[PDB]
Amino acid sequence: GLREIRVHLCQRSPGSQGVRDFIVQRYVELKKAHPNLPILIRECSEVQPKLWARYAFGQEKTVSLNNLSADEVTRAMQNVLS
Amino acid sequence: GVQVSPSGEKITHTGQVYDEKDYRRVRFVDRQKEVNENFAIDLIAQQPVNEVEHRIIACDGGGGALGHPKVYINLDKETKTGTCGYCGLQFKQH
Amino acid sequence: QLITVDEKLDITTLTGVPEEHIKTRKVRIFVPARNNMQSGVNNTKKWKMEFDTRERWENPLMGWASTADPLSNMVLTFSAKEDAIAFAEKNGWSYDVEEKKVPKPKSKSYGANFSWNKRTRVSTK
Amino acid sequence: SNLIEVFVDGQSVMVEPGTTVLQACEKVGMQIPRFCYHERLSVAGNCRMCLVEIEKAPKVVAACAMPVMKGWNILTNSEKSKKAREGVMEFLLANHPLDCPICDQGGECDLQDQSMMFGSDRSRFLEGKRAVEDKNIGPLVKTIMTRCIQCTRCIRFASEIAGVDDLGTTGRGNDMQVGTYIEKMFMSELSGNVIDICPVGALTSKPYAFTARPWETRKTESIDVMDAVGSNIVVSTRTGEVMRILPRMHEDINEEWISDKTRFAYDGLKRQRLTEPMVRNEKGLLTYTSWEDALSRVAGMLQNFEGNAVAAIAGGLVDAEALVALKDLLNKVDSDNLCTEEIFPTEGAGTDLRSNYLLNTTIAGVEEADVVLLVGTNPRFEAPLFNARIRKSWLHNDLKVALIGSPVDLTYRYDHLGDSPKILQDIASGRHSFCEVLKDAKKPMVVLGSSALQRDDGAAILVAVSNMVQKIRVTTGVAAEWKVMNILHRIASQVAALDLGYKPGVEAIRKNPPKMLFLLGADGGCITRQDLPKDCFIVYQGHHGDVGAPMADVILPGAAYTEKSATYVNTEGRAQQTKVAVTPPGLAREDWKIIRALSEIAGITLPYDTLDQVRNRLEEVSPNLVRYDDIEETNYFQQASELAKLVNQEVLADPLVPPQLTIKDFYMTDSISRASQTMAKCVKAVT
Amino acid sequence: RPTVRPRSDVTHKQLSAFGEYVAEILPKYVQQVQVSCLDELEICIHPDGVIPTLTFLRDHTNAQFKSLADLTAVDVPTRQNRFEIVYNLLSLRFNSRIRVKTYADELTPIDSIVSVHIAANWYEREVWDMFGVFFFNHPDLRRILTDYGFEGHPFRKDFPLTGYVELRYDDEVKRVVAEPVELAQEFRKFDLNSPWEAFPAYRQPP
Amino acid sequence: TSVKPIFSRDLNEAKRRVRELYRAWYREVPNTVHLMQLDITVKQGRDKVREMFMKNAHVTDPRVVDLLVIKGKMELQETIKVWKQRTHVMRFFHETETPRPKDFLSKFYMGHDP
Amino acid sequence: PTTNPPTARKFIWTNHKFNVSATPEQYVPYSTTRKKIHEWVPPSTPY
Amino acid sequence: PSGEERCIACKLCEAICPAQAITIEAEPRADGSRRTTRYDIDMTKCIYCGFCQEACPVDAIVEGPNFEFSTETHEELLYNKEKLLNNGDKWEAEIAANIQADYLYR
Amino acid sequence: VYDQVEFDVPIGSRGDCYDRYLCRVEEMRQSLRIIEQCLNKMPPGEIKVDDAKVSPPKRAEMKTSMESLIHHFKLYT
Ligand code: SF4
Ligand code: SF4
Ligand code: SF4
Ligand code: SF4
Ligand code: FES
Ligand SMILES: [Zn+2]
Repeated sequence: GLREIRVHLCQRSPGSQGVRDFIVQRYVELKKAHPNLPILIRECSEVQPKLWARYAFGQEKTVSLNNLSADEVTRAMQNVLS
Repeated sequence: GVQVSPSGEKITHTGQVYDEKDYRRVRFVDRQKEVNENFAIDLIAQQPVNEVEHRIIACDGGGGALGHPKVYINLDKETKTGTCGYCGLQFKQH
Repeated sequence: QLITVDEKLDITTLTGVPEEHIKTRKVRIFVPARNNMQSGVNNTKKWKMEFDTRERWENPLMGWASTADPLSNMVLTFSAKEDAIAFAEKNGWSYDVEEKKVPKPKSKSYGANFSWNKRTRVSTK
Repeated sequence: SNLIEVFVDGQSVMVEPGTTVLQACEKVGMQIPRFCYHERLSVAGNCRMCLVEIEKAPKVVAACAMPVMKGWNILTNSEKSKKAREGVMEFLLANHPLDCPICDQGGECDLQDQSMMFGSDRSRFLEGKRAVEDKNIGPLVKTIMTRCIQCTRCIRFASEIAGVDDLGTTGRGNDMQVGTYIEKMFMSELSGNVIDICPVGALTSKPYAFTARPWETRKTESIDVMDAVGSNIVVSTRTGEVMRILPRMHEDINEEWISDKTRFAYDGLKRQRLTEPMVRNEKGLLTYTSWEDALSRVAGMLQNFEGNAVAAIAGGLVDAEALVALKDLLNKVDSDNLCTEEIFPTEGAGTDLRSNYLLNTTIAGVEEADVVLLVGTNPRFEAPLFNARIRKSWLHNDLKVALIGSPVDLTYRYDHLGDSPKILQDIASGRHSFCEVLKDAKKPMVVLGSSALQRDDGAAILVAVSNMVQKIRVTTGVAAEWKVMNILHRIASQVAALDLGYKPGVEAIRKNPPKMLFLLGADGGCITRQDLPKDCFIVYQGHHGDVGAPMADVILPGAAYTEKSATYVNTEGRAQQTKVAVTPPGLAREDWKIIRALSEIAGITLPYDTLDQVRNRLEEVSPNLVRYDDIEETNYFQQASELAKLVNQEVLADPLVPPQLTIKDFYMTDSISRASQTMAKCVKAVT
Repeated sequence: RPTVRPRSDVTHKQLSAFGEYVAEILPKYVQQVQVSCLDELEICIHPDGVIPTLTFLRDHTNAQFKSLADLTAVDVPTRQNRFEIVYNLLSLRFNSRIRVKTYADELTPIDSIVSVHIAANWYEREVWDMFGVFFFNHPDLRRILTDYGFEGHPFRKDFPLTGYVELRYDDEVKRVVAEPVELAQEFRKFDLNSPWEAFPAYRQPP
Repeated sequence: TSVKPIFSRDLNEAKRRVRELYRAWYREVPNTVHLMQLDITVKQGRDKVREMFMKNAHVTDPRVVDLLVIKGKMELQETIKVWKQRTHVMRFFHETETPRPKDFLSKFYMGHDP
Repeated sequence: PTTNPPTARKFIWTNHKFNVSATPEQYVPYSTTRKKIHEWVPPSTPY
Repeated sequence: PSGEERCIACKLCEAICPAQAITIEAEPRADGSRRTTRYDIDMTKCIYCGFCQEACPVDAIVEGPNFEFSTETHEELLYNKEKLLNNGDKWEAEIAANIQADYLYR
Repeated sequence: VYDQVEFDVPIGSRGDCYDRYLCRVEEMRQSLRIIEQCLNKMPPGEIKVDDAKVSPPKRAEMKTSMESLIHHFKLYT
């Protein structure tokens, strides 16, 4: 019972190039598909990108997206959402 | 002047009284509450206003020393008086 | 006759300070802000280390300010953030650090108060 | 590179042209005396105390005003400079009053310190002094005008920053004096900085009158919560009591200024305070009890509730630690209806892109902008220092400023277009006489406040603004490092809630009404018992009892911002933290500690034991809330607008008026400003 | 002038010459010789030159610095070697005084000089008790001014003024027990230092 | 980095100095409860010695260990020679004070103890 | 006094009091400053 | 002479007192004057040095002549504004004369 | 000004308590020898350096002059 997704990423670093690509490519489509889902884009400086996904009764998971490409990031995103 | 509170305690020159529900009233039991009965805020009011023929007047309190620093007060505002911040005296321009 | 010991330095067991006051604390390293009341800057030149404040209650007898923290009036002075932080680590305190907020250089032109075209023109001399 | 070699006691310095002797001395580290000079005001040559000597020159020059020529050598501890300082101090203290033991500017007196350092030790003035009639110019500022040294700092501050033009010098010679020729009152959103700026105790603060002396005060460094700017502040305590509040230089936010409200509302932290846990009686009355009783009862009523029936509402002045704890609790209970008392569109990308609901242009970017556009806002009373930077630009760098909304008294002159929103689409199309400006003007800015989004027509206007921003960006060329769109809040906890994942509004609570409310700092009155079941168990957590506490079932006293270490965030994403100055009164505690212990009791033991752990939780949820003092760029407005363009909602006819029209309403906007018995004096005086 | 202090340069000359003398005899174990405005001679040295230098000054015929007027320590917590150590020495044949300084820290002790001057037997114990600085080759080294169970070095700059513990008699156990410190009037910290520079001659550069 | 040592070259020699000191203490302990009429039992005293030793176990620096050995020797001197008293020795057990409860709740309920 | 009398001023004690270290009219200290923090009192009627 | 107090709450006494024995707390009086609400001295902290009457710019606090004021409790030596004002009213006929004697030396 | 006054220094011969006793006695005597001279040669004039940035000013000057009052305030705070 997923309740929230939150991507944490960086800028001007390789680790987050795939995540920026994902954001430009497929984020509007994801939102319009499931609009009532909270997707929290959160960028900072000198982090290692992660995707914290939070389920119903107070649990959540995470996966490092460092040195990952846009297609792999979309793979992990769909894995989580599924 | 010392005027007593419901509890029977005298009030001070700064309005201090242990609330009737206060446990700190014990220290006064079998004893007293030291209070000064001479209130400056009234003793100075009992004094009259000085009059001067000059729009500026210097106050020191009495003796050159034994008083307070010489301060100069303006008396252009006939609406009210000119008070000294040290001694409390007040002057007028006539 | 020399030895090599590269491990981090600690003197906590020699300072004699106790656990409550060596782990339950939080120290602050900073430059005291200038008092906007005055325009002097001879106080924003040395770094200072202080502690977190704690309970400060009222004595029932006389109304004074009573405490139990013996490090409330403890302020230390340093000439360098590196030395301040080294001392903090040495002693064993978790520290927060602030940067030296220096004012910016400003362009001043007494002539700007009399321009023929600009808004900087002043209405009272 | 257009630089000049100058000498200060022999040492060489590189300085830009137009730079002054004072500035060069400062660049070396030396510091010239001052009475009439201030970095942020115009220059005057009145005090005559900055006088120094130039090698090979008979006359001493004024360091505040003389731009430094090439090759000059400046002698600062020379006999001539020192004799000049001695004479000037002699003259200053000739006619000064001996009021130092009555003068609340006693241990802070620049005149005292400079007389001791650069002045002599005795008087040769055996004549009679003068005295001056003392004015009355408000309830905040006390005027003893026989201490004015005629420096003009007040006049200049007023004319330039506060845009008032009501102070001045009437008369000439020693008979001259400062103030208003009449009994006018000086009541501005910025009146109160003349106090810090007056080098002497001629202008003082009536509240702080006679209460303390500087060498007694302990000084902590904290931030404001009254507004959403985050003005850096100093809290000066004495024996565990808050005595006053001062500014603190942050040249990217406030630059030595703060607002009347946040410098004279420290009295509200001493009245109508919650000191003990309270609970409903059997007679419906509120009565005192202990933390054990209250927390156990709340946890009991929590163990029999979940989902949409449990809800949380947060008002202004609440801390991100408390927010994240309440979320990490109501999420283990599976009630995600965590809401704010202030609103932001839930449509479009809403709270999903930080590029939104922010001042994407740094508050300092107004000093580089060219055109500014204001939508439904009185920034003069909401975030006044934003208006202050706007006027600073309007003065120095010839800024253009326009306002869509009601006719308002901005401290400066502005272009007025109309009170209705349709001008937005009008502009975007091109049937307006403002496209002409926007076309020739680069670096534009368009800022919109939450006071217009509080309407029902909240998202339509915002989407119109977004489309207009796109059209402007494509018409007048701009890079992707210059930002255009900006959102401005009146609330200090908003950005934190939105970055922690709250629902910006109360629509969810009006949709699926709850049976168990956690209301925290919600002294607004938006929600009440006319919107809930007859048996809603409600827990009020807060530091004042104003609106939401009486209509409560359990009350848990908490700690204000002068009594806790806690993060807040301003309209530009700058995370800042307070520092405890005075421990809370009595049984009051910290909100995150309260919620943690509550969960431990219920059986939902959280993993947060210390503030560092709570901050690491904040880091995991959003990693920006621990990079204090640092803003973080954003680059996803194209996607934001791509999405927001698909949101059909029509605007309405009624204009968009600001709720704060006159200074009468700047005061009394939060529970602290309602508790302050000085803000009441100011309101009364205004009316 | 009647309000200012006289100023004799003969002493400055003598002491600068003797500084050069001492420094060229001991180019090792020596650094930062300085004679001040008020005509006092300081010689800073390395912790390995204590006994060499003290012996030289005591025995050398030109020096005869026999009396150990004082031994002291000084805590400056902003320098890696935070414990300055100071020996104030006196010579009667010349009616002269001198200062010999070295440095130390925690874990980095100094060599004892009871072999040279026996007065130090107690001064060094006092330094160890107050600033926490060990000395090598000291017969007895133990608490001298503080209580027997005192844990701390209180003349440092980080040790609080009022301390960490407090004593009182308790009838239950019939002894003088120790406890944490709870005062009925917290000592007040007066912030006095002025914002305006008072001595330019010491103005540090930025 | 490189340093100058004190009374040791490595933690092994340091630990054997420590073990000699423990021998001395452990052996002397009962003579104290005998000379000065302490109420406690030798078991309590020895447990206290063990506790005060393990309180400084994480230590790694030979110098920080040699200094602790020095100070323990000072204390043992003060104790075997009757310079300390019943009071100074019983100042180790804290018989007249309750400790700060190691419970978030037991702290919260009474004070701001973090 | 007989030859050099004092200055006749009111607010000066006419009747002298001796040491009262233990008498019932002795000195008991207290704080002269009023309450600082005023609490919140709710009304005496529910909802 | 009017009967008005002299202390204007300037705190120089509190700032110079070596033993930190003077606690002061002031306010504006209903008649608009600088006057104290609280003035406490601890005789178990005073070293009797006179710096307070050296500093007072108005001759309001004076270390008088009396020395026979021993007690039986430690709580009768914590003075306050009331006790000190009573002592002033008590001993003014002597303090004034001694000050008239000595004020030309200071 | 000890350089302006005469007195003898008693020295011993054996380093014993008796010699030190006699030394202290003769010191008590040389003290009278010095006091006679100090009295006879007492000069007039001020008593504290007239540098009001170190030593406070007199009270009349404090209560009539601005600079003296500022110096008093700063010196006692
Ligand atoms: S401003 Fe006030 S403190 Fe400063 S010299 Fe004037 S009277 Fe004294
Ligand atoms: S009132 Fe104060 S700020 Fe204004 S001119 Fe006078 S001294 Fe300057
Ligand atoms: S005489 Fe007593 S009260 Fe006055 S300053 Fe000296 S120690 Fe303080
Ligand atoms: S007693 Fe004198 S020095 Fe002390 S605060 Fe009152 S007036 Fe100032
Ligand atoms: S600072 Fe130059 S004349 Fe005032
Ligand atoms: Zn007067």
